[PDB]
Amino acid sequence: SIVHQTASLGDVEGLKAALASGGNKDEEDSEGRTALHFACGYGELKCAQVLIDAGASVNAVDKNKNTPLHYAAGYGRKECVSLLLENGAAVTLQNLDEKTPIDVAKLNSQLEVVKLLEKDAFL
Amino acid sequence: SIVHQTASLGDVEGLKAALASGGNKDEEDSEGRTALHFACGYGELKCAQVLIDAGASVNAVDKNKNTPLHYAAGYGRKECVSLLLENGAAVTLQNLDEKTPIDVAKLNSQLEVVKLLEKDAFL
Repeated sequence: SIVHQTASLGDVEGLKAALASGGNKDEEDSEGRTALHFACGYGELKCAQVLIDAGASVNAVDKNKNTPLHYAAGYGRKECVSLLLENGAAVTLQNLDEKTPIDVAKLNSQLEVVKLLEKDAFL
Repeated sequence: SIVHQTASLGDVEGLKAALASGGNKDEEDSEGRTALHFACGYGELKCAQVLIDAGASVNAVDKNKNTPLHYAAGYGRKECVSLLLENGAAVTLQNLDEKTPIDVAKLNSQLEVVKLLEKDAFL
């Protein structure tokens, strides 16, 4: 998917182009991943902002019920976590193993992301 | 702390006893939490009323700069949010991640608390 490809590579202009030509912002991979999942996991803030502006679901879940916030948390993408937080992402959402994004942060040793979410997440 | 313990468990009579024997209503934990933080987070309205009556700071901030209203909001304790509101709690107060209690409500999917604060919070 070209929307997934450009978002994954941080190709903002390409992503903007794909969405312009009618690319589907919430199109999902075979694993249930959306372009916002990749942008947030790879730390592509600009692309994530584009997707969010275009209307992409900030709380989209993949086949493991992981949201873009799980992706940013587990890969330690602090700027992306912050973006998700100011666009009302659900921080208490659990994946299939009953883990919230702050849990995934901890498990992946992303302690700076844990320190941020500790301020906002009430579990 | 016995004032924290009783408040946390909803032990009104015990809390009243602790404050009677000179327990410190605004004593804080190692995390900067007061007994009112626990009462509000656990939804212990009676205990919260006791603390407030005894003079406890309705706007006390913990180490993450979260107030009792952040605690009631994030855990969806509507009755406690209402109590805080009629005792002049500051609804625009931001924590260390620049989030007000209505922001924390939203992030924690406490939509009924969001609907209440929408009526009073001007941001």
